[PDB]
Parts: sequence; C-alpha cells; structure tokens
Amino acid sequence: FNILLATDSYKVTHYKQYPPNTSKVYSYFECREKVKYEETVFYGLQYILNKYLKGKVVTKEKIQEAKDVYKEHFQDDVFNEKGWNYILEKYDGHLPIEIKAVPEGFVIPRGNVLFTVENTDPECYWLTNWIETILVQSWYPITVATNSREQKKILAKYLLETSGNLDGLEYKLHDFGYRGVSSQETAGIGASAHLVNFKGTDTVAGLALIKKYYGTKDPVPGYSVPAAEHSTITAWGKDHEKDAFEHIVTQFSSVPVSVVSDSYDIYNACEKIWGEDLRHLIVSRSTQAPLIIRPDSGNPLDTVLKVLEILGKKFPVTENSKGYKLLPPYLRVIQGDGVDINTLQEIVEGMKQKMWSIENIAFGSGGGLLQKLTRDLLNCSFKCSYVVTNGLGINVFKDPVADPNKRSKKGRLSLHRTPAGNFVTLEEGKGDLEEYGQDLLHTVFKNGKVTKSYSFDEIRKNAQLNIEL
Amino acid sequence: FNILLATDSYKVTHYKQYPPNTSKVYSYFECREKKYEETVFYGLQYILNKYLKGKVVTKEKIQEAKDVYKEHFQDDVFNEKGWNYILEKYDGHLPIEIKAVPEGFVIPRGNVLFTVENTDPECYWLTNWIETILVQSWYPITVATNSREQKKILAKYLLETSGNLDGLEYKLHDFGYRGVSSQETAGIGASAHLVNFKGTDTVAGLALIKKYYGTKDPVPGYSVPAAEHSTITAWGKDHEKDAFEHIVTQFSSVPVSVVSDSYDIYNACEKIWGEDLRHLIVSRSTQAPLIIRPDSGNPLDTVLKVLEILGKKFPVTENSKGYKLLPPYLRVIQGDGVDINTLQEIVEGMKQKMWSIENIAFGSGGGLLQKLTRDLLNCSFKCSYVVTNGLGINVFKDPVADPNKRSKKGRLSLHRTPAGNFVTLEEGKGDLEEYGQDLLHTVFKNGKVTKSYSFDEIRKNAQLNIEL
Ligand SMILES: C[C@@H]1O[C@@H](Oc2c(-c3ccc(O)c(O)c3)oc3cc(O)cc(O)c3c2=O)[C@H](O)[C@H](O)[C@H]1O
Ligand SMILES: C[C@@H]1O[C@@H](Oc2c(-c3ccc(O)c(O)c3)oc3cc(O)cc(O)c3c2=O)[C@H](O)[C@H](O)[C@H]1O
Ligand SMILES: NC(=O)c1cccnc1
Ligand SMILES: NC(=O)c1cccnc1
Ligand SMILES: [Cl-]
Ligand SMILES: [Cl-]
Ligand SMILES: [Cl-]
Repeated sequence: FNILLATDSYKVTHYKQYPPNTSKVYSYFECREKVKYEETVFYGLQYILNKYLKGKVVTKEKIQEAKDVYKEHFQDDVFNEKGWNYILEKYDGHLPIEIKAVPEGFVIPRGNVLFTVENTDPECYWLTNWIETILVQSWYPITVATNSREQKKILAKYLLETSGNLDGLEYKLHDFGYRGVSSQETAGIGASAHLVNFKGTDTVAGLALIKKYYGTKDPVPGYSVPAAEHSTITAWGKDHEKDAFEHIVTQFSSVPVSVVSDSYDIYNACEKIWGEDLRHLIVSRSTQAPLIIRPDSGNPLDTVLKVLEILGKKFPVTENSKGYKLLPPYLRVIQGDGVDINTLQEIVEGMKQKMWSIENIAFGSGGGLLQKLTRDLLNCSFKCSYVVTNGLGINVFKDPVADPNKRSKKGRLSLHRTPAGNFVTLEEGKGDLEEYGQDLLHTVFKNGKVTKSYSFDEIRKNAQLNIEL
Repeated sequence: FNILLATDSYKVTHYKQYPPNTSKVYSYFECREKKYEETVFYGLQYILNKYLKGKVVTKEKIQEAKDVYKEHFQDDVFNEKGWNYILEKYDGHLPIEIKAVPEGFVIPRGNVLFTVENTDPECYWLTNWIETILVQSWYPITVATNSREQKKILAKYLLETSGNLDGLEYKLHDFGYRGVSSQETAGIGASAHLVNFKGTDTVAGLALIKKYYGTKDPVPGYSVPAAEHSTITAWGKDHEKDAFEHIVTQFSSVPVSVVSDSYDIYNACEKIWGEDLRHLIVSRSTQAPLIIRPDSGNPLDTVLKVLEILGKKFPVTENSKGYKLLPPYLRVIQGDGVDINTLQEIVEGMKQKMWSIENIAFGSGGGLLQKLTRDLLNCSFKCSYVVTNGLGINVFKDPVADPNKRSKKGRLSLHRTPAGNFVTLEEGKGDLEEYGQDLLHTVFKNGKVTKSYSFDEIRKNAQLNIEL
C-alpha cells in the first residue's frame, strides 16, 4: 500500500489551491442531520489508523512511484514531490497529523462532530485533506454497525413483547454477507461492524480483523453452527431430498444444525419430510442441538408464516407466559432470504399478529446487512471548518443555497454533554469557554502514532441498547 | 491471506454433507434472468491471481484454521485431513479447473459465464469451498455492466444532439473512492469502470490494472486538476472570487474543474464567472477549458439553470443538429446525485431544452461504485453436476415459490447460435457438437492461471454496438 496513491486524484492538485501562507487546515467528520437513523455507532477508525496511517508511510520509492504515475495520469507534473519529501526527511515518513475522536462504540446523535483532523507542521497544511478519502471510508463500518444495531432494536422490542425477556437476542441476526460484498477487505470490515451488536456470523474474515486491530478476552468474537446449502441437498438427486436431510441431521446430531429446506418444495419438506418421514429424528434432539429449518425463497413474510403454521400442526406447540405460540426446543426456523431492516420489521410484526413468539425465529442477512448501504444513508461527510492564513485563524464553512442540509460547521469544534446529559457540538472554539465541561473527543493519532485505543469488548459495551442497559 | 479462512463458515461443514462416494462436484456461475439484459464479464482474473493460484495451503495455515474453527464452532468439524491432502499431494496447489468466457465479453442474462470442478476425486468438497471468493466477481461484473449501460445512454444522447460520439469516453468520471466500503473495493470497482471510460479520480484502479491485466499505454485512466470545497471555502466567504481567480490562474493551460456551489451556485455562474472573472475564461484555450461544477440541489433543475445562466453570459452557438453549444473554453460537470436513473433524466431534460450533450459531463461516486448489490444481476453460483458411485447425475434446485431461482442441469457449455446470439447448452449436450465451439476456456487448472487477457483486449470486447 502506498498512501501517496491512496487519495482522490484531484487532491494531488490541492496544495496549489489553498490561500498563500496557510499554515493550518482543520477538518471534521460528522453524520449530517437530514427508519430515521437518529443516532450512529462510531466504529472503524482504529482499523484505518493502524492499517494505513501509522508509522513510516512515506519512502523514497513510494514518492518516485507516485511521481511516475501522476505524470501520466495528469499528463503533467503537478504532484507535490517536495512536500512529500519534507515529511520523509523531517519526520522519517511519519504523518504530522493529529486526529481527535469520540470513543469507538459510542452512540452519538446525527449532526455531531465524531472526529477532527489537523496538521501539526505548517509546511503540511495540504496533508489534512489529502487523507480525507481514506478517513471518509469509515462511513462503512459506522453504517454497518448502526444499521445492525437498529435491527437489534427491532428484534429486542418484539422478543421482549412476545417472550418477556431478551434471551437469545445476540444470535437473532446472522451475517450471511461474505459472498455478497464487493471485496475480501470489505467482508472483514463489515463483518466486524455487525459483531459490535451480535455474535453470529458466517463471514469468517471478521474474526481475524477483530483479533488484529481491536481484541477480545474471548478466543473469538463470533460463532457459527453447521448448516447445509443447496449443493449439499441437491447433489443427492431430487428424489432423495429425504436421504440428504437424514444424513445431515445424523452427521450433526449433537450440535444445532441448519438445513435449507426449499430446494424443491419448502412446504412439502416441512409437512411431509420433517413433519412425518424424519419426525422421529427431530423430536429426539437435545435443546442444545435443535434442527433449524431454513426457507430461502418466496415472499419472506408469507413463507415464514406458512412454515410456522405447518410445523405447529406436526410438532407439539406450547403457549408461553405472554400468550404466544412456541415450537418445541429442538426445532427452530431461520429466514435467511430477502432480509433487510425493512423486511425484518415486517416479518416480526406479522409473526406477532399471528401470535407466534419471536423465540421461534432467527434471521440471516447478507447483501442487506453488509452491501446495500451507501455513504448517503447517514450523510457521512468530511469538511474543513478552520484555517490559519497569515497567522490569523478563520472559521470556514460551506452553505449551498439550494441545500440547507449541506451547510457545514464553523471553526474549531468540540463535543460535550448538555446539562440534561445529551450531546452538543460547540463551534467557533466556544468549547474553550468551559461552559459545557471538557471536550469528549480524545487524541487518537498524533505524528504517526496511535495514542489511544479501544478493545472490541469496550466497543460492544459502549454500543449496548438502552433496553439492554 | 489464508484461503482456509476465506469461505462462509457453513462451508467448513459441507464435506460431511455430500452423498457418500461422490468424486466430482461441478458448479457454475450465471447472472440469472428475471433491464440489464446483457452483462460484461470482468474481474475473475484478479481473483485467480490474487487469491487462488500457487501454493495457497501451508502447515501453518491449516493449524491456524483448525484453531479458529474449534472456537468458532465450539466443536471440531474442520476438514484438516482433506486440506493436508492438498498440501502433501499438490504442494498446496488447488486441484480445481475453472473455465470462463473471455473477459470483456458481453453476454445476455441467464448464460453460463464460468464453471468450476475438482480435478482430484478426494477434493469433491473443494469446488464449493471457493464459491464465496468466486461469487465476489459479482462486483466487478456489476460495476462494469452498470457503467456500460450509462455509456449507452450517453452515446445515444450525444449522437442525437451532436451527430457524433466525440468525447464519450470522458463523459462519466469516477468520483467514488471515498464512497466505497474499502481500499480493495475502490481498486476493483474503479478498474471495472475503466472498462468503459477513461476518466477517474479513484487512483487505486490504476495499480490494480497494471498488476493484474496490463495496458499498452502507461496508464488506463486520467484526471485533471479540480477544486473541492476546502480549497474554495478556505479563502473566506467574502473571497470566493479570489479563490476562483487563483485556481484558474494556477491551472491556466490544462482543463480545470471548479466547484461553484459553496455559497450560491447561481451567483457564482452569473456574477463571478459571468462578469467579474469572465476575462479569465474567454481567453482560455479549447484544450484547457474551465469546467464549472455544481454540487447540490435537484440535479436536473440545477444543470438546466446553470446552462441558462451561462448561455446568457457567454457566446452560444447552434450546432448542425440544432442544439445549443457553449464556447469551447467552457463546460459543466454534474458530480452530485448521479446514478443511472438521474443520468438519463438529466440528458433527456437537456435535450428537451435544446442543449447539446457536448456541454456536460458527469461525476458519479456512490452511484457508480457503491450503490449496487449481487441481486441487481442475480449473480449466482450453483452445483449442476456430480459424479457419485461413478455415475454422473444432473443436479439443480427448483423452488416452488420462485421459478426465477431454478438452476441449470448437468454439464454446461456456451455457444453462438446460428443468428449470432448466445445459448447455454445443458446436460452435456455441447458434446453433440451441433453448435460450434464452446466459448468457455480453461483459465485456471491445478494452481496455475492457464489463460490471461490484457486490459486492452477487455476494453475491445466490451465495446458498444454504436461504437462498432
Ligand atoms: C437453535 C439456536 O442456535 C443458536 O442460535 C443461532 C441461530 C438461531 C436460529 C433460530 C432461532 O430461533 C434462534 O433463536 C437462533 O441460528 C444460527 C444459524 C446459523 O447458520 C449459524 C448460527 O450460529 C446460528 C445461531 O447461532 C443458539 O444456540 C440458540 O440458542 C439456539 O436456539
Ligand atoms: C474539458 C474536457 O476534458 C476532458 O473531459 C473531462 C471532463 C469533461 C467535462 C465536461 C464536459 O462537457 C466534457 O465533455 C468532459 O471532465 C473531467 C472532470 C474531472 O474531474 C477529471 C477529468 O479528467 C475530466 C475529463 O477528462 C475531455 O478531453 C474533453 O475533450 C474536454 O472538453
Ligand atoms: N449458514 C448459512 O445458511 C449461509 C451462510 C452464508 C450464505 N448463505 C447461507
Ligand atoms: N475531481 C472531483 O471533482 C471529485 C473527485 C472525487 C470526489 N468528488 C469530486
Ligand atoms: Cl445456501
Ligand atoms: Cl507448509
Ligand atoms: Cl469536492
């Protein structure tokens, strides 16, 4: 990786565009005020700081490589070779930048400063926004973690209402998204952000990222169980679906096992194969090793409701203390097709209306969890708010006439608690007046070193739901 | 990177689930039919080289996978024996054969694009182990296809309003680096866009193409100097004119894009560019025009109003098709809110107001590289053929509630039809040789990349019919 080649092309030309004699550029990131997504989980900056920003990130070879690429890319010499060589020669290639940030896992309302960036050497005024592109990619772990947490809120509300408790909540939304993201790197980042809120994942890449960059007291941060796919059912031949089911549940007789049941006819599979032909292999299973029946096609709500009605007529159903129907403990359902935050809500509400406890179901979500998200969902944005030119600090901002939502904050910023205990971002250096106590941002990066860090266990604690607290 | 840790967790358990006595699992990838009628096949070569080729198994990688899965499953289910077999027998090279349509080929939906099978009977479980990594080809396929569909829209409008396609390759600029989910995604996605266009600010695409594909030219994509809000607003609100003047003077002999909406896009166009600094604009060369960049408001309404303002402050001509044309030193780039749908809305609105598409280019970020999912083209990998007890059987899924999810049966091959279209033959019927040559070629076999394509070849294959 070369940091010189890790920015938007136009930023190569920006050192020539700032006012002459500018010694400081100070910028900030927020999730701009616009499912409402009123609060965001701050997560993922520590990965970027360690993987890409810390240590000796400039070398002679990297400067020469960037110079050669940009000469052809712009068909002109605009690259700031002198400016990058200064960092190499004066700081042994360590970035003279200070980043302050809210602690990871913190849950912060929209429209608040989450981190700030400024140069610590006047010669490197151009460096602050060079690294905008790499830092703004924190939108992705923030957005995955936030959207996953919002689904946890829905699941908690309906589990509490239909069961009286939150038992099993952290296994109710399983990450199926490894194949449906855009790269291996994205898979690890996104899976780790989901694991802020839940413990079930099939996206193995998230485990090593957490281990390397954050850390947990437990050996791994996420868990899985054996499960079938269409290839392991259909390979037996259509007339032998029962044989596949029997082989798989017998191979995994002592752990939970998920069996995709829709290869040919989900309803026949539930009613006749699981329901009658193999029922004796299901009712014998342990409470710690249930069969998890997995539909994977059709209208998600309609299919879940019909699967439950079928199973409730073939297996003993109880009524829990809240009055909701409950399958026996050796039998559960996972809906892992078509699940995003909207369809999740529709399914749990439809189950509730039909008197089925949320204890009976879990969800797998792939593209909806890790890929169908954009930087626009939370309006993640990085902007310059303060500069020093000719020794004079200036509060700077953008205020487009057509769009008030794009207006940006002015001056030096700080994050505080209000008297009622909420968050406020103070502008124009007003945090210095100390009317709102101390700034909640902490220096996390300075002059090539990570200066403050969070374990994954601390991040999880910070991101807990109120209903959990 | 450890390929043992690069699969969906459940696939760790599948070796125990296939029918006993199974010696072959054969699987295929298609962009299922459900408008995106045709897809650009692009990106597999990156995956083959970065992740699949060579010695990908070691004793350390097996032990690390064994340790992780013991904790991840709270059980010992990992196939250590099967992975050690590959290590000891093949020096850690994967006994897999992959056949694929040439990269850059434009193929209608519902056709086989690549197949995967094991070459050693002991490794029947390996074909679908690597499904997860191979299915991520959905992303470069989808970026390249969606970018090409935008090129079709641009080409149709440019041709209608101008009579030619001059400049088409620079009409959709990649602004997506900050709006994708990772550095790796940025390079992959930017490279897929460059199949169709030459303008990019997502620098990461250049090194990927150089390392994995190659071009005869030094670089596959190009940029020009451009401002951002920080370089305008840093001058102070009262000094926007000073920022504009400084920037166009610093870049007086190359094209320069200047974001103009920091405070009031319409004031900037009419009064700053159109009056105060007009003398610095009309003196510019055709080779180095000023590109005015709005970045907020309704994308169509803003473009039309910007053009109306500029048309009243600068000399406008009428081209031979009857459409209005700004002077050659002045152009506009709309780089906010652009996806395939709004691009179409903008060029159609311009046409209705008699403005040539020569006047405009588009920047797209999230719309171009992030707002896409595997479901857009229904990219899917399924087993279609197995050999069990020495007999081949045709395998498929056919869910009752969704006919669109039905998969193909048996050994597959891709052919040209007599009318020049494409057909996927199932059940090994390609062996009857009624349809000429199979278009799938072996690209990977037993840890080696057998066939490779340059980026120049891929671009040629992905050309539009109108260009042809
Ligand atoms: C059968 C369930 O398995 C485990 O939870 C998971 C579920 C699950 C399923 C249905 C439910 O109603 C539910 O409450 C949970 O499903 C999984 C599926 C996978 O592919 C992988 C997993 O790890 C779980 C996974 O860990 C937990 O052991 C849960 O206690 C048990 O009820
Ligand atoms: C000023 C234009 O530059 C080049 O195209 C680009 C454009 C562009 C703009 C407006 C138009 O109406 C248009 O036809 C093109 O914009 C760019 C913007 C960037 O940030 C970077 C670029 O490389 C181009 C970029 O390369 C083309 O060579 C075009 O001939 C010329 O008119
Ligand atoms: N474990 C599963 O059922 C699963 C995992 C990943 C993708 N699809 C299904
Ligand atoms: N060159 C540009 O105007 C640009 C690049 C990347 C993101 N936004 C704007
Ligand atoms: Cl599956
Ligand atoms: Cl080894
Ligand atoms: Cl910008």
